[PDB]
Amino acid sequence: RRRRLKKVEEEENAATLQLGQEFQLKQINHQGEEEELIALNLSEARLVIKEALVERRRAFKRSETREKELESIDVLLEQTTGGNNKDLKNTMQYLTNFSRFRDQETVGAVIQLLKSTGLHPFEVAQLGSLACDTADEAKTLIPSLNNKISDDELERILKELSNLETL
Amino acid sequence: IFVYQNNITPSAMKLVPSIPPATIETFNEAALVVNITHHELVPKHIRLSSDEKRELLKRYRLKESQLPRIQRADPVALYLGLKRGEVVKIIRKSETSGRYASYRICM
Amino acid sequence: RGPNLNIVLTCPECKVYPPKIVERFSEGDVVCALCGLVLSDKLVDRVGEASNPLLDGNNLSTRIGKGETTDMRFTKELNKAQGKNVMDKKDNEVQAAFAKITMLCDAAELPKIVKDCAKEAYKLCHDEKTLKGKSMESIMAASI
Amino acid sequence: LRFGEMERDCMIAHGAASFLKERLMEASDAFRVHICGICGLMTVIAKLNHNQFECKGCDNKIDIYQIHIPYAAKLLFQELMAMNITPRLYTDRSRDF
Amino acid sequence: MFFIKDLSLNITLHPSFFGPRMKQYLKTKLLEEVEGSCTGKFGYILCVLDYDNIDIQRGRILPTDGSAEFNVKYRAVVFKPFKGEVVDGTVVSCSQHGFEVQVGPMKVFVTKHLMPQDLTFNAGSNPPSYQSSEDVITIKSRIRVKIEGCISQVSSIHAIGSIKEDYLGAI
Amino acid sequence: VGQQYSSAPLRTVKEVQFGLFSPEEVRAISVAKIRFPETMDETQTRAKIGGLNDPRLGSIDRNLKCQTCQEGMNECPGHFGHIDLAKPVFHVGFIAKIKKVCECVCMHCGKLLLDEHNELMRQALAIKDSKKRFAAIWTLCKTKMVCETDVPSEDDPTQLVSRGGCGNTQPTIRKDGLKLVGSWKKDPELRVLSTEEILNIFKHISVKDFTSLGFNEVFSRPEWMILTCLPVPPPPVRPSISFNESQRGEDDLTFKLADILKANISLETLEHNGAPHHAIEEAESLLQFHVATYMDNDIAGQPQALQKSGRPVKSIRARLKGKEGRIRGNLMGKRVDFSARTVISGDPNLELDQVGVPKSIAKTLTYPEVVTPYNIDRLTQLVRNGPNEHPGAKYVIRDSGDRIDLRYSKRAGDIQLQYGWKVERHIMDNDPVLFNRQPSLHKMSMMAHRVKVIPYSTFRLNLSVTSPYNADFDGDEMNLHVPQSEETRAELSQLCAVPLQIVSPQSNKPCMGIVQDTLCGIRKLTLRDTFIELDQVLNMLYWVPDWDGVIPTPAIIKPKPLWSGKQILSVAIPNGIHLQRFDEGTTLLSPKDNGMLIIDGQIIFGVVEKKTVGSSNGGLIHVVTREKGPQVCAKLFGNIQKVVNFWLLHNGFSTGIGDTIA
Amino acid sequence: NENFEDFDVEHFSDEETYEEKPQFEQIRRKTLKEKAIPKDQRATTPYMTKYERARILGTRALQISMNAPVFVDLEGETDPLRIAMKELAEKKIPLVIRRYLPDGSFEDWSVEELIVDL
Amino acid sequence: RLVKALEDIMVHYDNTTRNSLGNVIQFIYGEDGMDAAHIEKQSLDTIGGSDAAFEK
Amino acid sequence: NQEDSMIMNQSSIDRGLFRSLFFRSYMDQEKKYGMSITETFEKPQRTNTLRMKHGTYDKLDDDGLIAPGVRVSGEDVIIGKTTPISPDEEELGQRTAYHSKRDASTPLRSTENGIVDQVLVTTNQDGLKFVKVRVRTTKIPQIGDKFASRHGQKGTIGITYRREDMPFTAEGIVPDLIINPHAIPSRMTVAHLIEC
Amino acid sequence: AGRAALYKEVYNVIASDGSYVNYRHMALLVDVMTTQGGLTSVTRHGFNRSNTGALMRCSFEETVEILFEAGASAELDDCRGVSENVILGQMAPIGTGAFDVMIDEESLVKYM
Amino acid sequence: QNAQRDAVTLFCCLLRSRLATRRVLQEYRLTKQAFDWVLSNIEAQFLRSVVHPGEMVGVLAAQSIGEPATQMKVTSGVPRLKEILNVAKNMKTPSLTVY
Ligand SMILES: [Mg+2]
Ligand SMILES: [Zn+2]
Ligand SMILES: [Zn+2]
Ligand SMILES: [Zn+2]
Ligand SMILES: [Zn+2]
Repeated sequence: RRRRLKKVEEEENAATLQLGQEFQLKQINHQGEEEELIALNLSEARLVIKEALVERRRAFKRSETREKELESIDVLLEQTTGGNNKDLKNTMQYLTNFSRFRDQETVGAVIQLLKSTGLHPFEVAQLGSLACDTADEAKTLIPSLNNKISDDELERILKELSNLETL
Repeated sequence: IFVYQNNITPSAMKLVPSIPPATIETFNEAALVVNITHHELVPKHIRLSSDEKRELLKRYRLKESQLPRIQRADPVALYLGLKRGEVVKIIRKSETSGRYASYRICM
Repeated sequence: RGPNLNIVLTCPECKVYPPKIVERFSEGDVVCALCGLVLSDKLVDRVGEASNPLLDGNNLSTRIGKGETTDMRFTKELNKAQGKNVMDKKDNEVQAAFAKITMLCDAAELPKIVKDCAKEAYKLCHDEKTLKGKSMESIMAASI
Repeated sequence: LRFGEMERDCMIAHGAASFLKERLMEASDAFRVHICGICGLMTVIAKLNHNQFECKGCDNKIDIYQIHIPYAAKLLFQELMAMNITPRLYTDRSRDF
Repeated sequence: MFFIKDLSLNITLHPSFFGPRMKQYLKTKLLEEVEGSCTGKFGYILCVLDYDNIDIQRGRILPTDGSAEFNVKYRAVVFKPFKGEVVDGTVVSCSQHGFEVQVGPMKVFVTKHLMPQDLTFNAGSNPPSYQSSEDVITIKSRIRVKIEGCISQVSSIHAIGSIKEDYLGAI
Repeated sequence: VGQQYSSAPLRTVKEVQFGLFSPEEVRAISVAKIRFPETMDETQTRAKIGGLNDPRLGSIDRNLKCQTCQEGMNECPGHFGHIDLAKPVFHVGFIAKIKKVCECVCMHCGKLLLDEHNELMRQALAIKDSKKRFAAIWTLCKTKMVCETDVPSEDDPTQLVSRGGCGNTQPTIRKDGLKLVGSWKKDPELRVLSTEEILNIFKHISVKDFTSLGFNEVFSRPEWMILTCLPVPPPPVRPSISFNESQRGEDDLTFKLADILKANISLETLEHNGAPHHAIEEAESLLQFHVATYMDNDIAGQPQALQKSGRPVKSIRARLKGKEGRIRGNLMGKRVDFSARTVISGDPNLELDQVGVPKSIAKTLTYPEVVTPYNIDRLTQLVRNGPNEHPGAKYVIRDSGDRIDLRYSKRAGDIQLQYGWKVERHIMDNDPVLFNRQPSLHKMSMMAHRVKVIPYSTFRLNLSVTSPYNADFDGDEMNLHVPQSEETRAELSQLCAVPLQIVSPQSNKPCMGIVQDTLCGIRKLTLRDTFIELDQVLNMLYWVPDWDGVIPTPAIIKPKPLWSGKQILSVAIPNGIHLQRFDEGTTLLSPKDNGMLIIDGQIIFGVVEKKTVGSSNGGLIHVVTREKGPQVCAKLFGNIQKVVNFWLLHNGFSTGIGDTIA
Repeated sequence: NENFEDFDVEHFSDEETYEEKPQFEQIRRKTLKEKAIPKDQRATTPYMTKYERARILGTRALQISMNAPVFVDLEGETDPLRIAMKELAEKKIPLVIRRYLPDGSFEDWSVEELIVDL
Repeated sequence: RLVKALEDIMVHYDNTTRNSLGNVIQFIYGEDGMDAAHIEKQSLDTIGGSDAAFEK
Repeated sequence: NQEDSMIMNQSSIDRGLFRSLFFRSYMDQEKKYGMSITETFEKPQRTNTLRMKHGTYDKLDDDGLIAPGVRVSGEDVIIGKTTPISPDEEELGQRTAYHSKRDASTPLRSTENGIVDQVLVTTNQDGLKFVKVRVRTTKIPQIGDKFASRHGQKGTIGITYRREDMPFTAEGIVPDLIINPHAIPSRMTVAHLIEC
Repeated sequence: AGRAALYKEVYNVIASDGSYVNYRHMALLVDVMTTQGGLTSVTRHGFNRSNTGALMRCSFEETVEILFEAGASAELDDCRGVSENVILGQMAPIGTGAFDVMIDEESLVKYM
Repeated sequence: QNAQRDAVTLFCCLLRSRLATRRVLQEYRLTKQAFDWVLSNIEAQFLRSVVHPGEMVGVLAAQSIGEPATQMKVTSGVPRLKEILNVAKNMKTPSLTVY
């Protein structure tokens, strides 16, 4: 098998694509086959959480303006979640305080312009997460973008993204 | 099979291992006067095929090392000319079952 | 000052300080005498050698002797190696002084309390600035 | 009372296994000790009030298990560690049966 | 940041919940100690996907307790921080040691050694905060922090952040 | 109080991997460094920092916490230390093994003398297991006295190929006490081989070289045998005993570690401040001797370490080997709780599977029965009864693990029992307990009985089971063990019970039987001469508990209503049991009245003796336990012993001097 | 101490005598799904063994002891062991047994289908 | 000594008599798959008697 | 009386058959460890003594030694000894400046009882005070006590019968002790019969 | 034939004084003595040399030497023996512990 | 299946010897329900007589052999058992039986 012991390895670094011994590009499903690592930006994860919550609402039932959506997700969280639910409420408040994309159409647009870059899920998730407008700012924010992607390509990706947001 | 009279010199002994698959077996006349299989204590031995050995290892869900062993110097092993890695099936008389079947791999 | 490293046997239900604590040695528990709640179970009530660190201090040394199968030259070499040790020279000389005091009191057939008191007096009265010039016999007689 | 060798062997002969376990764990010394996942040693610093485990030599705080062993076995393992012999305890198999 | 992962949990179901509808009890007990729970292996597990079918194996009766040890395999969204990752956030508390910025489920501490020297602390103003010659850092204010390092325990993850890098701070 | 909760997963040990320690791992896992041989501080009241009893390594006092893990006595496992030795030393239990490696690899360049260019090396590499392969390599390379830098080619011995190696001649290495010396070949120069040279040679050994020697490249390298960083066991390994709660006598390991620190300090001072090579060799020999006697005092040809009192130092090997070691004296056989031991006396009015437990032993021994809705009232009454009067209870364990002693608790009022709490009640009747007689040579002497509480000071048990126990009441003692859980009590009652073990797997005959005078009386009950009158027949029928209630019709109707003994004994035998046996000269008519015939649960003819109810195959016991079951055979044991004991009570039996004279 | 001539053998003390005489695969691999043998080629005995019976009564008695929902109609029985025996007698116990083979593979068996003959 | 030598041997669920390593000692327990507790001494009527007795 | 047991007449036991006195002596000394590290015979009290045993201390005197004739019971102290320790500590919770002494008493055995017969104060070769306390009790023959013949016919008491249950001759002589017949011929002990 | 002669000799010793033992125990003993192709003695240098784990080899005799020879060779103990689980206190794979029990769901919902 | 028939052939021989046609119809004289009950009982007893797996037959065998050694020309008994278990190149009374 494997002679497991604390060998020599580099420390965990997000700039050198060393996300740990488990956070690899190829992950193993419960079915046993390999898949690409599923990494999300802020807006995409906010959606995935929101349809997760309404899917739990649909499962339990069978057996726009920021403030009204906030009170809707608050009543959804208070009726759906049980004890120790302050953390999910606080992180979903973080997501809706820093979300840039509202509907699933713009999220799909972001993922289809970002899937053609041929990059790791880490950098496309960060580029969907960071509200960047300068190529040098994107270079100094994500160190892995150095010697990986062109500056004008970053410029058109960021300007298309900056076109994409509403509210 | 080479059957000598008194002894074998070491200088001829060291060349007994020869080109495979040809094998050289040496037996003494005095050590082969009486057939040991005709004794009552020695039971019936049957050398098995590779398919039979694989079926034995699969049906009893064993490994090569999980079988009982017989050394490659036993007089019955030299009587059957056994080599390493083959399993002999042994049929013996049982006082609680009449007949009993065991298996031994030559090591 | 420093770490506390202290465990107090306080009952968490009575909240009375100091609590009445009963050590049930036969049943091996520590219980509160008010409510009967146990506090510490599996209590510990031979294998080493006795050494009181007041008669000779915190000296921890063992000698080398003949075993079942023993070469004499190895024993002589180990004894000579133990002889040329410079850290315990003060310990070696105070042990020699204790041996001379107990031999000299033992040839006087005095009780063991005399020897113990003389040894502790010699230990607590050693390495003193005011007592350095007197001969060792006077020190031993005064301690005795 | 001396639940000695031969008593244990007769308990083996009866096939009573949980009786043997509770004569060897609950009736004498059921010691809970934490071990590392990387190294098999029980040298794990466990602040259970702070709920923090830290294993020196592996620098991991996330791969610590807890096991129940007799204190005699724990003392045997620790004195073996003093003997420059390492009885590494792993919670998972490594080779097929 | 946010990931979608496949995790496995060993749940010790008590024999008291061995009813005919024990699957619902097992699911509720699973979501009681998963939502908002922090794990150093996988980060802060926030929410669980795929509720209609969760792979629940055959539960193991413990050899001395009688409780059933189930190996429940689920899919969940997690927030595992990494050192070298830049995140936005809002400051929730401040002190002369520095400020706590909330990113997702995590309180990242930016210490007084990790901002440029223009920022100075003051407690006379309400609230006690940090001010500089160009910007101020108060409670419930947007900021951007770079994670210099994170420490992961068995049940707690704490990260250290900085704003000394250029093009950081308030947006 | 139990043990506090932990968030670590609870797993079982599935594999145990042995090996050796690297010095780096010892220096990494250690929490402190030992610098002083002393243990106490200068005030003789606190643990010395950096000494042998540093609080970071652990604690051995109930009021003291550990400095590292911040926990008490029951939780702290103790933490190890490290000593950085000035010079490397050999491990005493590996020296000959090191000598074997000294006959395997080169002493100059640290390489194997013979590589794969030899047929004998290639066939030695074909050996699968480590021990036989290493033994073959050592026995075949011990005659090689040269490094063999240039060898003939394997395919043909016509050209010479230069393999690895320096070509220097290998000196003959022999052991002298605790050191190794080497004599070079005279074309002899004998010199002492230093330990650091052996360490450098072992470091020069490549991975494949000790892989062929069988050493694992991850867990046990040969270079880790050379001790240069000594581990320090925690104070729980080496506790300080108290003689009258005022003395601070330390363990023998503390003495040996203090001597090791003294030798290391002396060696360091001699190295730093300069010394002749005689002094350096003597100091390193003293350090090696101290390490060896710390690891093993019993060395052949070597003096042992002695204590102040004149006894030898109880080393690690002495504490591990022998009878009273850790393995044979604390792991295979250990003292247990919830047990009792006392002398024994027979009680023929008990059942076969029943043992008579004294009332004080019943009050002392405890069994935790949890509170259920099915036994709320019984457990509440047992709690309210208190630990003074049997039946009663001694402890109440709440669901958080806290335990209330019921004495020193009556003044605070009664405790309402909730579901899930435990009550450590006294052992009542029909409580299965395992019962033991040492030596316990076979499994028929570890047997599960049922408690019957009796008001005297002896274990009382049925007379039939004295044959598997190998017990007679001439002062013999037996032991009792109480199960502590429902699973354990249930498997003890369903596996080790008395009726389940009537037939012995030793010789497929019943190990139990009607023996001793109950065997004698059953001969005098079922003779031809014996007839029993009405006033005795009625009591002999009433003594059977499973008597069917109908009076058997007398074998003598008139002139006087008399029952025969065979007819009365046949009531104890259940129906449907048929046995046939013939002795010599035995027919369907029986003048000697030997043999035995049992038809439809009735004795037809034949006296009952050792051949019928004794511990023999083909008897009544074996037939009943193989045709009807174990419980019916145990009830048969009870019924026959009751009937025969009552009849011999009202009939009498003796022996005398006149019985032995012709 | 004591001085008795009543000879009491020291037990587990054979080391005296020890010191007297010291001188003289193919079908299953890794953790795949071939370990779980399906029901149609189970090669084990369909009769529940006495050890299996003992642990089933022990485990059911412990569950009933820790307040498990009892699947049978009691006649006032209070002891957990007798209730477990009643549950197994009329086959209302919902536990299964993994008969382990030496190679690591296993066969599952419901105690409802296991024939209880002893 | 005998108990320590025969310590780890047990009949597995395939009715083979194996030790801790899984090594086969007997391919079926007692060469018949039979517990010792259910053994009785029985007479074989065919092996005894004469040929005429067998025919009768 | 099976397996070498003996049936004993309970009335004979009540009249003193094999009833016996049991004397156990306890020795207790002092010794001087130095200047002030010593130990002393005095009655300990709850106010200023550490690690008190749970047994009753009222049986002692002013000098800490129990008067002879006083009944003692299970694990009750008969010799009271105390020794000074370091004051102002922090252990077990119940530690204060009052607890300047700790208990060094020697209690009675947890099962043994009886009557104190003789308490003896003297000095050894060292001149230090030491005491010897003799506890005297009765050992009534009950079930389990091993009785022997003069021919190796040992055995415990099986049971005790009173006179009205235990058999009797025509002269009214109820035996003192009933032994099993089967113990005689297996051992071939004829001298028991001839001695009788 | 060596195993047969061994069984006959042990039977002669057992039934020399008339004591009788069932066949299967004798067969198990002689099969263990002849399971390695040679007459493996029941001594310290007999059955204790087979690689069955360090803890059962050190439980009988020479604990320290066996632990040395295991630590040098880095022997991996499979922990399937009796004495390994006895030392570790976990349930041995014997008797009631020779299997594992799970809880069912199809029958559990089938009952009610 | 071959090993199973090999295991049960002696008991099948006993069953054929006892439950022959002549002995049943002449000596045993059963009826049809009686014979069916006999077949069912023999099958049930043989099924309950199989060794229960998980039984530690090794230590049981060791106890069953070590116990009769306690109870006790050529040497026999304890010294001969010592010479058997500790196999030795020499023995007390080496003997040969020539037919
Ligand atoms: Mg006796
Ligand atoms: Zn309290
Ligand atoms: Zn580790
Ligand atoms: Zn600690
Ligand atoms: Zn060389």
